[PDB]
Amino acid sequence: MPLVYMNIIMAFAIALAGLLMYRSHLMSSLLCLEGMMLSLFIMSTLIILNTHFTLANMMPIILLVFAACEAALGLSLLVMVSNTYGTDYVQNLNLLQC
Amino acid sequence: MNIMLTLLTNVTLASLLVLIAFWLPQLNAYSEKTSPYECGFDPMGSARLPFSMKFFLVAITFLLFDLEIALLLPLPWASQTNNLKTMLTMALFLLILLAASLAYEWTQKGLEWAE
Amino acid sequence: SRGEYVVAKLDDLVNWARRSSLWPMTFGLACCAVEMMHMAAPRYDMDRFGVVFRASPRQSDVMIVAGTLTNKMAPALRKVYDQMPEPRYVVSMGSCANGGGYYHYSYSVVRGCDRIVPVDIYVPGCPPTAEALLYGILQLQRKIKREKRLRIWYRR
Amino acid sequence: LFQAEKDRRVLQMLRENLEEEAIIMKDVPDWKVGESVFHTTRWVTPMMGELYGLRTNEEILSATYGFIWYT
Amino acid sequence: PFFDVQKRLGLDLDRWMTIQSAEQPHKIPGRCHAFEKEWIECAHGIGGIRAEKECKIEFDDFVECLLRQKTMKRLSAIKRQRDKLIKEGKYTPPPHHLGKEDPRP
Amino acid sequence: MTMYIAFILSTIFVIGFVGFSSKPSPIYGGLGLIVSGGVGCGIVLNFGGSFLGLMVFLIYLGGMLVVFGYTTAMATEMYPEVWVSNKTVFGAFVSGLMMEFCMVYYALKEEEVEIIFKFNGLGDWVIYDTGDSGFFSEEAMGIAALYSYGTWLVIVTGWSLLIGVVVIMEITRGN
Amino acid sequence: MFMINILSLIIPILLAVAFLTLVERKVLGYMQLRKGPNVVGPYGLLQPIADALKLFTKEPLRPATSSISMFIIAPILALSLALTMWVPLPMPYPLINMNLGVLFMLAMSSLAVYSILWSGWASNSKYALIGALRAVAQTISYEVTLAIILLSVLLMNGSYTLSTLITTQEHIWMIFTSWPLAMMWFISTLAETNRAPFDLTEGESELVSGFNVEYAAGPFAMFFMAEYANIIMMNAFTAILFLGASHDPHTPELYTINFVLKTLALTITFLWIRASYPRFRYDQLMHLLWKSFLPLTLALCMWHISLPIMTASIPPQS
Amino acid sequence: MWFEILPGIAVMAACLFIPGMATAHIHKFTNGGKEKRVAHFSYQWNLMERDRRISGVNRYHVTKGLENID
Amino acid sequence: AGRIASFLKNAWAKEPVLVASFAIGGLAIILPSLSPYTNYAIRINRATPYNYPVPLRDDGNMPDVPSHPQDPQGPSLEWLKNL
Ligand SMILES: CCCCCCCCCCCCCCCCC[C@@H](O)O[C@H](CO[C@H](O)CCCCCCCCCCCCCCC)COP(=O)(O)OCC[N+](C)(C)C
Ligand SMILES: CCCCCCCCCCCCCCCCC[C@@H](O)O[C@H](CO[C@H](O)CCCCCCCCCCCCCCC)COP(=O)(O)OCC[N+](C)(C)C
Ligand SMILES: CCCCCCCCCCCCCCCCC[C@@H](O)O[C@H](CO[C@H](O)CCCCCCCCCCCCCCC)COP(=O)(O)OCC[N+](C)(C)C
Ligand SMILES: CCCCCCCC/C=C\CCCCCCCC(=O)O[C@H](COC(=O)CCCCCCC/C=C/CCCCCCCC)COP(=O)(O)OCCN
Ligand SMILES: C=C(C)[C@H]1Cc2c(ccc3c2O[C@@H]2COc4cc(OC)c(OC)cc4[C@@H]2C3=O)O1
Ligand code: SF4
Repeated sequence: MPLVYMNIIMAFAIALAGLLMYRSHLMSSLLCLEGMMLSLFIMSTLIILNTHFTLANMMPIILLVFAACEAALGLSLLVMVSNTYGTDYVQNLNLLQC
Repeated sequence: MNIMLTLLTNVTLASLLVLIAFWLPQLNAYSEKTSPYECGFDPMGSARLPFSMKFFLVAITFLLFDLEIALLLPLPWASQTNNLKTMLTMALFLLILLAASLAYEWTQKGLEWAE
Repeated sequence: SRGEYVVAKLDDLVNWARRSSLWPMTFGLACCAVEMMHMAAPRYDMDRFGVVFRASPRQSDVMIVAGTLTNKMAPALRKVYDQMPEPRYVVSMGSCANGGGYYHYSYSVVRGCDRIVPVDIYVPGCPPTAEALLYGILQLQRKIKREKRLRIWYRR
Repeated sequence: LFQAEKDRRVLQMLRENLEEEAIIMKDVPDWKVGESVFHTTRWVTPMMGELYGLRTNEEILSATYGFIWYT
Repeated sequence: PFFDVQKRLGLDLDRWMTIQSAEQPHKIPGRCHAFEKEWIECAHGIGGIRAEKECKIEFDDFVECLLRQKTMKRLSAIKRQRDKLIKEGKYTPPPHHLGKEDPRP
Repeated sequence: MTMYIAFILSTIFVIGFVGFSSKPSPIYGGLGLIVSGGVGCGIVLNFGGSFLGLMVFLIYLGGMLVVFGYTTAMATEMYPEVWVSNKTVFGAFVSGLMMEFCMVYYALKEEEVEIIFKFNGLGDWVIYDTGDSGFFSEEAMGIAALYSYGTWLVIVTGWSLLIGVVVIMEITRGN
Repeated sequence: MFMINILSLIIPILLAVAFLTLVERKVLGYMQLRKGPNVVGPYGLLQPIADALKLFTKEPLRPATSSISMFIIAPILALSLALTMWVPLPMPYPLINMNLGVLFMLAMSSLAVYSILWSGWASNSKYALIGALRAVAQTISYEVTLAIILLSVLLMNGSYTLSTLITTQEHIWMIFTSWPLAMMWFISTLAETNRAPFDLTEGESELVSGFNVEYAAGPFAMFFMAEYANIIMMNAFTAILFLGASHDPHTPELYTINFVLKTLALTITFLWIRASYPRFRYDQLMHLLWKSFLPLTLALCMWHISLPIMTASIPPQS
Repeated sequence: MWFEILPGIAVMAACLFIPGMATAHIHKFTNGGKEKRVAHFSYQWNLMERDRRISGVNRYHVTKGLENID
Repeated sequence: AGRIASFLKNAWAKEPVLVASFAIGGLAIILPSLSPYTNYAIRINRATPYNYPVPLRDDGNMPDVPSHPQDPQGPSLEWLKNL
């Protein structure tokens, strides 16, 4: 594997790590979700272009579409949470325990 | 390679203009002069306070509608296929569902800003 | 000397640009502001001299005090004067701004805006006509022509 | 005609690389010169690292990014 | 689990896009069309367990086409020896590997 | 190794990822993701995917505009944080930069195996095709085949987008 | 020699912007029964030079509560992007020849909004924030409709290459084929360039200075130059798109003159519109774009997809 | 004026003329005066590279006619 | 017959944009299925030779296959020039 593939995979790992390690703002985590989607898009596009798989050229576009549905979903939830607390802090989501 | 040179040239020109703007004239900066502007009176609160979005649902909807232009942008190349009957059915199907999405949001009062 | 000739020419060029492009702050207090409007109207057309109004103090070169300055208002006038980048000029227009005028003996009036800010041109009248204000503006242009910042710097 | 000349151009470059490999790796312990990496014996299209591997960076850059960068 | 309704109805919802050797637009071939075709043909119908052992030659060739790891290793071993031979100075690469070639059409 | 353009672009991609993965003020985080989107567009352009790179850049510009608008409303935080404004954010940023440089160095001059496989460098130009033919763009034909081959994909994508409109309208209803 | 071409594109554009300002003042003045600049130089021909020399010798101010990096980066980004949008335009030959030039302009125009957003946010003042949020709403209003209009129009071209548009309109202007699309495209360009009656971000009567209220001297001058270069660029794009000049390969200067005349006509129409109408309300702009332009645009997109197949009029390119 | 607006429009028109004419002249000057070749697809690029190879001087623009067939 | 007319009159009086868009969309949906030229377009898209026509090996019983491009056998594009 060339250095570009490892750079893309490292980008995905950094974003996943960013998602997993929460700070305070919910939106900061939605941004890491978007970054994971972007890294997947670039990785799959590079693999598809390199092997000249013509039909697969439509799959990153599809991959983009469901990226928006996931973002629009998340932002929707971020609205409701904010409407309850006046803040998007994940500390407030502690009504339910394990 | 030519486009990279063009981008570098444009950014360099803009940055040089900023540098001339900041290093040529005589600066006399003092506290009253650098204070925030609100029409002559000091601001009450911070400008970093939450500023409500009344079009928040249109903004979320714009995300989905923006992704549909990505699906419709390859249409010029799709008109060159032999299965024009299948292609035209799919193109119209995508635009009908796009219009139906707008019809649902419109009728259910989704395009009205919150008060 | 060659250096003196160079600074004199640069001085003239900068002075020329500043006088030619004078932007007053969109700011009016009382009766005098109406005559200010008549200076911007077709008959006089201050825009033809390169004189255009701009609301922001950050994009303004000239403040025209056109109206009475009361005590309640003086901090705001001083504040928007201080937020003008330099070089900046103040034209005092009308009796009220010049010295208090009809309300000189009031408990709530500042007796002349030059107590609050430094003034370059005093335009008399109550109100001064649009032509008199235009005369004051062209006098301010003539005064800007006489400045020699570069020559002074070189001599230092 | 273009295919006929392209075949000869690719083959000539591969042969030149083979002739230079015979010289460079004369005294490498057990290097088999011109050995394939595939089990199969059928023709495999070269990778452009096989064609321009022993050449200058100018022609390598032009062969990789020449068409993409031409505007 | 997997309910094979596509096989039952002969519908082909997504099988057109599974492999790169399956009917591309304008007959554009994948980079490894021959290798994947050979590997698929060799392993057809013998089951997963048998295919893994008996079609390992075809699959190894296909993977070599996909990622070209052995090719890069061979090229690196070639250029390292060339660099060593030039650094101490007894190679002198030919003029057609330096830019002094007479190109052919 | 030639011009190191692709490697530089991928490094800037990783640096932008580190920037928004630090979890500073979202306005800043949005900027880092925009930088990453532009640089990933450049990477994809350097491989023949003009349409895909431009589309992803456009999509992420729109999404980040919506995110900026949402940040000014629901993630404002009167003293917003830049990478040097807090020890945690700066520590995460420096950790990301150091880890990327360590991985690059370990994979560059020597050939280490990190998780999956190894790398020697050689530049990404080595793995290209040499294919010489065409009055069309292969990427464009592949994307355009969505309307003739990908009928099922169009059906599921369109249904999902319509349902997404319905779903966002249901979630924010409240009551 | 390509650098010479870059400079020969950049410097004349900046000169045209400087004189566009003089032209706007003179046209608005004569439309308002006055004269406009006619003292500083003959017919005011030296007024833009005085304005530029005045703005680059005045004190630039950095606000105390502002974020400096974004505050300084935003005008640079605005001006550099405004200059970059010109490189794929064929007049009749482009500086950069792109397969997807239309997509390139779409993406860079989308990136240009962040100059206003970051400027308004980094000023850290209330009026600048209100202007930036108005920019958010404005982009949300116009973007989808503008993209779909472009696609519908380019279904007659066969590609996204801008030079092909010259070949497409060899016999007839494309405005005779898609004038309902041309009207909406023109209004969307007015919205996209933040021009009256759609100039919400500056909001002069309403928000004093809007997004750049805290900008002074050179940085403010850069914002102004970017906006006017965008006016010219968008009108040139519209002229190439809908009023296609005939190109003689042996005498390209005829095409250049024709194209420049059409671009000037469209820019003067922009200035004409600014002197005639009141300002929109920004929610009213959103409702205009989403409840009127969007349904008509969707319907016309379906019509322009079906029509070439209906009449066997599909353009050549792959 | 109203015809006093025209001088500014003429200056702007003269400024807007320059980019297109300059690009055309530079294309002619660097391309041998026979127009700049357009390569939207790899076949056109292949033709250009073949031209450069057979030109004997590494310039795609130099054209070899029927005086190379003995 | 009488309800739809009143509805159309009211819609044209209050929302002409929606009436125009619905009419244009309906025409765009319907008309392609009733056109004789829709076949021709397909034929045109089939006549464009993007890739090389690889020759067949003459087995000796292939009458309709041409031996030379100018031979009368094979597909004809005469319908296209007269169109
Ligand atoms: C159109 C776009 C392209 C333009 C092309 C030209 C590019 C122009 C460059 C842009 C900068 C314009 C600035 C012009 C004024 C000079 C400002 C500064 O550079 O000079 C002084 C630099 O001097 C400093 O004091 C440091 C001097 C020495 C210390 C480090 C310099 C080491 C260099 C060694 C010099 C010794 C002789 C060298 C001979 C080659 C700083 O003084 P300062 O007051 O702050 O700034 C305000 C300037 N005022 C006064 C005019 C208003
Ligand atoms: C058995 C199930 C029936 C009841 C349950 C319904 C649930 C399924 C939803 C809809 C089923 C349709 C999917 C069928 C697969 C489509 C592919 C196949 O049918 O052929 C296509 C036929 O497509 C035609 O356009 C007709 C089918 C399109 C139907 C219109 C969309 C309506 C779907 C509505 C339900 C989906 C969810 C709700 C959305 C409103 C194209 O074939 P063709 O192009 O010749 O040749 C391709 C091979 N080439 C490329 C090598 C040449
Ligand atoms: C490559 C170039 C880089 C720098 C570019 C900068 C722009 C070039 C310089 C342009 C200068 C043009 C402005 C000068 C015009 C003067 C107009 C003249 O009429 O002014 C007269 C007086 O002229 C001025 O005193 C001198 C002006 C010029 C001074 C020398 C300029 C030298 C320019 C050198 C450029 C150096 C650039 C340095 C940076 C590289 C008096 O008129 P005024 O009284 O108002 O009229 C009142 C109205 N009335 C008449 C109707 C009543
Ligand atoms: C067959 C193809 C169909 C698809 C093609 C059309 C493409 C896209 C067109 C539709 C896009 C989405 C439309 C969204 C529908 C809006 C619904 C709605 O909300 O309507 C009300 C209004 O009520 C209406 O719907 C308007 C009239 C009803 C619909 C319009 C006419 C329906 C069809 C008319 C044309 C039919 C064909 C023409 C016949 C010609 C005569 C022989 C909105 O008004 P308000 O916002 O509440 O106003 C408040 C301020 N006063
Ligand atoms: C901008 C142009 C072309 C004219 C209009 C104008 C000025 C200068 C100043 C002002 C102004 O209008 C605004 C709004 O209406 C009044 C009415 C006033 O009283 C009638 C009044 O007195 C202070 C002030 C104002 C504003 C004001 O300051 O020049
Ligand atoms: S000086 Fe006279 S006209 Fe002017 S504000 Fe005072 S009272 Fe009114």
